[PDB]
Amino acid sequence: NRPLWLPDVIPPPHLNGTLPGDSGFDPLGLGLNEERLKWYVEAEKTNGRWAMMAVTGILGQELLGVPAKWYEAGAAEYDLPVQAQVPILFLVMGFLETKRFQGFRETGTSGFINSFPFDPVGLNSPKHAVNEVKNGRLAMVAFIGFAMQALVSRTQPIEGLQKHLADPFGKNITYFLTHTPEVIAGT
Amino acid sequence: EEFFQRATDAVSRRESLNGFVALSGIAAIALFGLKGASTLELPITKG
Amino acid sequence: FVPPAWAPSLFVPLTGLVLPAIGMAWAFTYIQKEK
Amino acid sequence: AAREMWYPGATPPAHLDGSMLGDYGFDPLRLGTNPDRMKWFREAELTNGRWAMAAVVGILFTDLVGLPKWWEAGAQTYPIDNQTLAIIEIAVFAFLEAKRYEGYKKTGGTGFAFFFPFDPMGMRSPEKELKELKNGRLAMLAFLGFASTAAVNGQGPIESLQTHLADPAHNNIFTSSVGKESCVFVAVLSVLPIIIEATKTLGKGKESVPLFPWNEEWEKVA
Amino acid sequence: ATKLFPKFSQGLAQDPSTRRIWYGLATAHDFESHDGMTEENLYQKIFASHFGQLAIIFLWTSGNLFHVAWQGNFEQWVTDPIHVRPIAHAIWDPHFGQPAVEAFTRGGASGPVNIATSGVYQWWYTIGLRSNQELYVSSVFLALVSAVFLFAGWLHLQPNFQPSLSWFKDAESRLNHHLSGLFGVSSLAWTGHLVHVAIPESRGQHVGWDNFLSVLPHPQGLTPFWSGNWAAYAQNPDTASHAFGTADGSGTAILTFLGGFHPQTQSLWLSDMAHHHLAIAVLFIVAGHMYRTNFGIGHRLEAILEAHTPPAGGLGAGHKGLFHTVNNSLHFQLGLALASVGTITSLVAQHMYSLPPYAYLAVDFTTQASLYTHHQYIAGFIMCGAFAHGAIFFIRDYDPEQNKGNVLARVLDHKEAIISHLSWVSLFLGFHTLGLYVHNDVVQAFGTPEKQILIEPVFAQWIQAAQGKSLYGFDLLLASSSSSAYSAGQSLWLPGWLEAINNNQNSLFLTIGPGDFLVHHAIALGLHTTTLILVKGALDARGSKLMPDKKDFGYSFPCDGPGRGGTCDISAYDAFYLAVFWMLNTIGWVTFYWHWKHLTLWQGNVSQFDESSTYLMGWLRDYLWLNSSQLINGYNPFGMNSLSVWAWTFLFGHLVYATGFMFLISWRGYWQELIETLVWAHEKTPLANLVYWKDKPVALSIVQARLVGLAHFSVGYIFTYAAFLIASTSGRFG
Amino acid sequence: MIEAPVAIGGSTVALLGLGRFVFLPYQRRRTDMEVGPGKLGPKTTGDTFFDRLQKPASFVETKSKDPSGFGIIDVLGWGALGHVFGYFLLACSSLQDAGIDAFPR
Ligand code: CLA
Ligand code: CLA
Ligand code: CLA
Ligand code: CLA
Ligand SMILES: CC1=C(/C=C/C(C)=C/C=C/C(C)=C/C=C/C=C(C)/C=C/C=C(C)/C=C/C2=C(C)CCCC2(C)C)C(C)(C)CCC1
Ligand SMILES: CC1=C(/C=C/C(C)=C/C=C/C(C)=C\C=C\C=C(C)/C=C/C=C(C)/C=C/C2=C(C)CCCC2(C)C)C(C)(C)CCC1
Ligand SMILES: CC1=C(C/C=C(\C)CCC[C@H](C)CCC[C@H](C)CCCC(C)C)C(=O)c2ccccc2C1=O
Repeated sequence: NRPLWLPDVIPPPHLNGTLPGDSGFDPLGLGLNEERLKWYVEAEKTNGRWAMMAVTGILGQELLGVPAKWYEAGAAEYDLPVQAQVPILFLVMGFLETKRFQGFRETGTSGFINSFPFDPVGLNSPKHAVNEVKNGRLAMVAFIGFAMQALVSRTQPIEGLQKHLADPFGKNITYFLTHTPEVIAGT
Repeated sequence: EEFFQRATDAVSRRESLNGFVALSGIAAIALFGLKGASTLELPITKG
Repeated sequence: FVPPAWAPSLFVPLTGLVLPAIGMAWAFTYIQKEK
Repeated sequence: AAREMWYPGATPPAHLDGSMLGDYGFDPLRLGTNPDRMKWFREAELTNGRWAMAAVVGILFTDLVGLPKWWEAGAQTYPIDNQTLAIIEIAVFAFLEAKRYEGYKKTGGTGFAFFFPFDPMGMRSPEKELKELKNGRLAMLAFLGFASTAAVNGQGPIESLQTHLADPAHNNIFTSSVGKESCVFVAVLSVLPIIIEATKTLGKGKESVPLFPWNEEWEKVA
Repeated sequence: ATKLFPKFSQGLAQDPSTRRIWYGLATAHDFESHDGMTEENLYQKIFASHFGQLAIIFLWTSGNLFHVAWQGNFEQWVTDPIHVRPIAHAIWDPHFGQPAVEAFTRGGASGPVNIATSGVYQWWYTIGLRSNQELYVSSVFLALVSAVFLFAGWLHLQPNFQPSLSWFKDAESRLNHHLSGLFGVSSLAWTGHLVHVAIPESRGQHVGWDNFLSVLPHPQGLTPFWSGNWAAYAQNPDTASHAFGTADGSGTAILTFLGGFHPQTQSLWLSDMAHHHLAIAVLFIVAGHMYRTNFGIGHRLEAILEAHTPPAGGLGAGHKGLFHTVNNSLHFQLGLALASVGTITSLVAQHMYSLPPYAYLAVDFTTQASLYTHHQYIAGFIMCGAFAHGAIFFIRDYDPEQNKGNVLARVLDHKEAIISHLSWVSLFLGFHTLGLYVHNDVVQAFGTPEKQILIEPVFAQWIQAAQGKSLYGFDLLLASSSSSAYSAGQSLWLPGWLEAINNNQNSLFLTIGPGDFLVHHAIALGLHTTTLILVKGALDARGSKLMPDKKDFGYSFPCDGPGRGGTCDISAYDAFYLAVFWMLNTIGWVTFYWHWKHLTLWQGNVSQFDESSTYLMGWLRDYLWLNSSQLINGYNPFGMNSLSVWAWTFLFGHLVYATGFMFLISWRGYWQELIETLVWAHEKTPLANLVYWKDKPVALSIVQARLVGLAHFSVGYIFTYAAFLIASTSGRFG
Repeated sequence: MIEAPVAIGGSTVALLGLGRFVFLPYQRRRTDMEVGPGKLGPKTTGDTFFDRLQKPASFVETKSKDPSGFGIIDVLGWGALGHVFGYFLLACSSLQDAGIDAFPR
């Protein structure tokens, strides 16, 4: 009925399966409080949305051909300096986060501004929720992979994909972990 | 008999007197040093 | 960052004179308070 | 303490019932847990704001007509000696503030001279004094900004506006010598509503009032 | 009555006396005696207090960082780690005078500063900190850490977030996590920081956060770690002629076992420390999967305690029933923790001076002396606390029906034998040590010093010969090439360890004579006697022949009155308060020995200590009197040198010692009658009887008398010895 | 030197074989008097969130699809032991080929 870890059956009693994308993945038994588990569900959904925006921003910035690398753009030069960016970044996004937390405490779902549903077009299918949760887990895995491309290979994500496609045997984890000084010294 | 009666009228209450003495002590302590000292040749800011 | 040159000329007087005075006043009100 | 608060979604304090006008519930330390103390503080805020309106409009007029810088204007040679000017200022204020305090004790208004309140035309309404409190608070925040921009930038209000309009991206409060301190301060100010909401949600019961030596709110704690 | 200050004690609230304040302060954190409270609330208060104590620790070290970065000479000390003294913090005293300001301007400062003896300069130079901005950002980071620890203390005490009572009682999971995470991966992160930053900074390469993730720690680059060729890391170590600040004589080695010390700075190698912490990390992580967590594997502590019962009734019931005894009693765990931490602190003191881990620390004599003295005094105080809290465990939470016939019931059964044998060994040690010291003093007084009894410490000398010291002769291990211990690892650490141990300049296994043996035996006397007092208090805590019902009277009660001959100082608290005196004497002895031996080593006159530590007049004259000349000359009618503050705090310590005597000799009744007469005087006078006291003045309690006398005694002891130590080590050395 | 893959794989395969075919009969009999039902067994009732967090999850003991009782927790433990032994052998060989003799001559 559920994907679980693998086709082998590992049914947990705490997670029946009513949650969107509930495969019962609780090996360490993290969710048992029955009050902060809903908070963890909201945390997973919000982290998945943020991971969605992160991976789509990285993919779009590499596809459109920005000059700076994806994790090297923090020290890049802009019309607005970094000192003129942190104030509004804290202020307006803190206002948004406070309103979202108040809406979550009032109703139990997310929300941008004031209104809980934030559905101008609707499409609030349970299948849509399951797809959102699974696509968010995939985006989380993708962002971890992107950070690992930046760490080990020190290259762009789609650049690493092209390197793996061109030379599958010679541009893998074994080569990139057995040739760290070459990677440090400009690949 | 008019004097020394309304002089303490705005300071008779406990909150007003406590606020006045705290404000005056803090102001005198902050004035000490950068303004209280270095004018009466106090041997701590000379070197 | 680096504090100004008058910072030792200012901060030591509070914590030496008016911070113990405020703390002692608050504690003296705390001891003798009745219900 | 009114539906409109200092940050959206805030809860009013227990002692701030919204009876007093101009309330926005911005009482993090609760220094006004007394009716007499808050009416005296309201009068004090009104004074430090009314003189702020006067100072702001005077400084704006001096900058408009070409008069020199305000914080350096005290060293110029003026008619009447400064010592006797100070003693006649003290002499006139020892009557003005005395009459103000006696009138506040007998009426409570911010009257002047012998007419308490000094309202000859009769424009008195709660909305007028609400706007007076708002404009006074804005004017005294503007005076703090004037003093800040006259210390690290060395320019007046009009010159500060001209420098903001010349290049707003790199000429602001976050790019000066206090720029990093301003960034840390505004990050703290943005992080306050994320702390206080967390404690309010966590503190479903009890009191959770802040304990400070000035107020007697810790009396009910123990 | 019913005042609000003792909110944790209704009985103390209805106390119309000044004692209500005192007992309102001393019983502040004794939550077990607070009225109307449960075990879960006590555990939550313990958690919040632990978070606060941690936040205070982080605030104190952040303040040390800030006060070194601001008004300090850390960069100047980095450039010259020998000549210019470190600066602790600036002095702004308006009571100072012009000669005081001029005399305290040291280290190239713009004002009066304090010369740092804490050793943070050497430590931060060793770990890689070089600039003041790094110390600034470290201070603000640790302030933020203290802020989030305050957040944790507030949040974990809040409702719906307070941990359950059984959550703290999860001993297996706590042990596993604090072995794997608190110890293992923390040491792994520390050795990673060492390898990434400190070794390149010791090799003249700046590794900061800006240039992080772009500088390779090793030229091979992590492929030896995967391939298992870990010897590539120990390939090119730093040479003997290597400068710590620069890259001259450098090498490429992140992990090695180059024993001994760095020749340029007389300190342990950075790669050696990194390898040590890495090995400690992997060993702790491996050991941290022992205990039974929620998974199907592990060890149960109760089952191990049940199983380890010796057959044939050697230990009776064995270690059975001890799991609930440890878990239920917080004082048992408190005593075990304080004892282990005191032993570790004593180990730190005994190993830091002989093996300096920080660069340019051995040359700083005052710093090493202050660090050793501080660590030994802290260790002694918390061993006394360990035994005191063990007595508290024996009085408060000990059920003989639970652990019946086990090791605890057996040591309670033959407690008289243990106390008697400890008294015997203490009497033997003290009698003969004083007999030998008095014999040597009388012999030296008669002008013929060769009659004195000098027993050569052949045991410890043979031990040191077995570890590499060839000056004593012998043919033991690590001294003859034919020994298997020498042949094993002869190219691993012996070429450095023997070089470090055969040099007499450093403090690594110093030459010991008969005076060293005599003072070590005196130290053994001090340890045995303090142990005898503490275990007499702990074993007789819940009962005795004079007081069978001592458990019903609590841990801290004054006496039982003059009946049955007299019963003063019968509680275990009073035994602890006497053992504090004995511990102070013992640590005074060990610090006197360390200070005199190291002072004679630094001056080069080791023969003076060899021929002068034999008799106590040499201790009084050549150590207490000879080295106090510069201390007492800090201020005088002639003038003032830089040691005026040390003379002032020396007299301060003597005065607080005297006030401890004031509170210790007289007990209560004279002060109660004097306060009664003062009450009559205040009540029966005009112009002053209008103002009246809200709380009746009373004499301090006998338990409070002992506490205040002990506090003044210990404060005076610590301040006096710190003054003398720092003044003598800094007036003639730099 | 010894190549890392052959040594690591042989060590972990041997350790897993010892875990499944050798030490498994000695397993579940050392835990019989350790976490058995006759003794105290479980340590927590599982009332609130922390108490049921102390309670074992439903993942380590649900079933044993292996013919023996070799669960994946034992697989992880024995594989960790095998990796430890293989890295120990590789480390000893690495010290050996570097020209350093740690053994007593
Ligand atoms: C330096 C001062 C000093 C000295 C020498 C002693 C000596 C002693 N104390 Mg005391 N003690 C002191 C200060 C001192 N105390 C202080 C200030 C405190 C804090 C209040 C304590 C707290 C304390 C406790 C809590 C305990 C002791 C105990 C002991 C004994 C330890 C056993 C020992 O070392 O062998 C004895 C060594 C000695 C040096 C004793 C002196 C005997 C010499 C050799 C003279 C002998 C007589 C000589 C032949 C001359 C004869 C003629 C003459 C009598 C006129 C011993 C009797 C313990 C005890 O009773 O032991 C079982 C014990 O439980 N003491
Ligand atoms: C891990 C550390 C640790 C912990 C958690 C505890 C916890 C506890 N101990 Mg233990 N203890 C410790 C270390 C520790 N202690 C050490 C190191 C010692 C040896 C000194 C003791 C000796 C000891 C005794 C003898 C007793 C306790 C007691 C207590 C309880 C009361 C504490 C309280 O709330 O009152 C708060 C207590 C105070 C505020 C008093 C502190 C006063 C200090 C001495 C003043 C500081 C000295 C000086 C004046 C500072 C200024 C210096 C000057 C130069 C300016 C509590 C269970 C008591 C107990 O369980 O009751 C039966 C008890 O009788 N402990
Ligand atoms: C792996 C996860 C993990 C980690 C990292 C921690 C970490 C911590 N927990 Mg624990 N804890 C955990 C899981 C974990 N917990 C679990 C699962 C439970 C429930 C079963 C608990 C239950 C629990 C309780 C009930 C308490 C803690 C506490 C603590 C703190 C211990 C004091 C401290 O900071 O160490 C400092 C000590 C060290 C880092 C090492 C010890 C020192 C030795 C001698 C080595 C010295 C190293 C070296 C020589 C010196 C270096 C410094 C020098 C150079 C200056 C610490 C923050 C306590 C707390 O609240 O904070 C105090 C506490 O009371 N924990
Ligand atoms: C009026 C006399 C007098 C008195 C009562 C004191 C009182 C004090 N002085 Mg001061 N002193 C004085 C005059 C006095 N002083 C004068 C005139 C000088 C010269 C300027 C000094 C120089 C001086 C120094 C240099 C030191 C003191 C210390 C002390 C404290 C003693 C601590 C203690 O109990 O140690 C208990 C006793 C000991 C620990 C040992 C006693 C000394 C012996 C001879 C050393 C040899 C011990 C050795 C291990 C072998 C003995 C073992 C045994 C078994 C035989 C106390 C505050 C010390 C201090 O502050 O605390 C440590 C300290 O270091 N004084
Ligand atoms: C009263 C009481 C208590 C307490 C107690 C205590 C406090 C104790 C302590 C104790 C201690 C404090 C102990 C110690 C110990 C130690 C030891 C046991 C050691 C050992 C060592 C060794 C074994 C070594 C070895 C070696 C090496 C390794 C190297 C070199 C060589 C040799 C061989 C030498 C309690 C709480 C429990 C409770 C009950 C009662
Ligand atoms: C699927 C399946 C199967 C198979 C299986 C296998 C074949 C396995 C293997 C396995 C192996 C073959 C291995 C494992 C492992 C595990 C683990 C879990 C590991 C771990 C490790 C570790 C932990 C490490 C560590 C370390 C580090 C990190 C570094 C340093 C060193 C050391 C070593 C310490 C069969 C058919 C039977 C049945 C059905 C299902
Ligand atoms: C002189 C003397 C007195 C008199 C001391 C009195 C009356 C106690 C008050 C002393 C002064 C007033 C304390 C001043 C404040 C202290 C610094 C401690 C309180 C503040 C801290 C807790 C912060 C005793 O009562 C006494 C009792 C038992 C044994 C010996 C003696 C004793 O020797």
